Amino acid sequence: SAVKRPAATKKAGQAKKKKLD
Amino acid sequence: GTVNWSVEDIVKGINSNNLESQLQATQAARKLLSREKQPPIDNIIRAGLIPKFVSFLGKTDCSPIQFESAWALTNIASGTSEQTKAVVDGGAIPAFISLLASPHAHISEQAVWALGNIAGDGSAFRDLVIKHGAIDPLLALLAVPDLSTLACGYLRNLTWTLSNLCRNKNPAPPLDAVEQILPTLVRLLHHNDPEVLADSCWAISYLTDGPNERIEMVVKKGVVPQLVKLLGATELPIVTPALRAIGNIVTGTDEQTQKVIDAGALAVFPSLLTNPKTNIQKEATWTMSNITAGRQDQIQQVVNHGLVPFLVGVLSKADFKTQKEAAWAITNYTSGGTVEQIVYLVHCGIIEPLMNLLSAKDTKIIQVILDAISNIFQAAEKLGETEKLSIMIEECGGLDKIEALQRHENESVYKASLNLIEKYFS
Repeated sequence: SAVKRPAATKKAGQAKKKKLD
Repeated sequence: GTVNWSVEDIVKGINSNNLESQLQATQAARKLLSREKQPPIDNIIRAGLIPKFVSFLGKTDCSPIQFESAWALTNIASGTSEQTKAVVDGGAIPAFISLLASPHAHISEQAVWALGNIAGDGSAFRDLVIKHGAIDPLLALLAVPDLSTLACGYLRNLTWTLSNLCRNKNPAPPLDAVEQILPTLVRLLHHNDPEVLADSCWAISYLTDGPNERIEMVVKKGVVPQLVKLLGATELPIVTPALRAIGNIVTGTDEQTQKVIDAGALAVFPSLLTNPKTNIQKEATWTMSNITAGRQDQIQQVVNHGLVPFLVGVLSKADFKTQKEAAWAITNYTSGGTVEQIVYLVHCGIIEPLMNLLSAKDTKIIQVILDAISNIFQAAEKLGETEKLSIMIEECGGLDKIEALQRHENESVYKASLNLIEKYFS
């Protein structure tokens, strides 16, 4: 009766990056 | 020269009929846009400069203005969704894709970067970038015998952009696009650069964040052993996504979970479950909770690797959200475990820290713990040992907490507690 559970929280790298130089 | 121009002066130079004047003004725009404190992105958009920048992307005879415009647009696309949309609305996607094949490495790289920002906005722009045919030319840039011959920054940008094509759900990326990208991703996952490894792990974490079928596509590529190796890396930016990926995989089938175990993942958990970074401890415990939701032979592996004492540890002392994941790990264990496995749990000292958590305000963890206690009693019933358990719970102040929970306002809680009391504490 154990069910698998997906992560409760989003986790990701940087979606967008600004080029400074 | 081109430092601290006003937007009006930039507009003046760009609207001149003079390519060199346009180049200088575009560079001036690039510098405004790359300043860390509030670059005037909206003012640039309002002045109508995006279409001009986009047209400059096509100036094959003037590579400097291609680069400057590519950089300027990259930084507008790095902003809010509305700002990224302005770039897409200006026709930038096909223009940047055409630039991937530039003989100028710094320009091809800038186009990779810009496409990364566009795709990174969300599933729709990601899918639109794919529809314009970005994957083929992107993969082609990585079609070399040895990745180590590529410039480091260049490789990192390509990896990051590919990770954005793997990112997001509702919907997840096109199955065919994922199949197309995976073999290159597997290669990048074996590279030696920490940033490339981190972003490759991110991409894998996105691809495994979904139904069993999506997980299978990744697992079939045989990357699990490499993920487990990266799980042991010293670089936190690598361990974080490696662990999320591994955790995602064990939300899948029992067979997919077995590959993680087979690859030696459990041996890393003594360190992960005591990791000084709170989020690592939490994600590792979450991962454990999904493994204990597995088959009895998988629960036995958790036992064999000596991980039950570590679960007792986390339940005893940890950030509360981590303790919550531990509670789940225990309830899942007690749900699927044999009598002997459950008894072992009690022998390791699970009862006291489990009881102590009943003082938590969180209604869900209370339900989870009461379920575990019910399961443990069941095992005890089959050994005629309920009395000795009842006493254990009473000795650590557990009975007091369960008794009070009869007064709990939540229905299922004051039900479950009443049931325990009237059945084992009479």
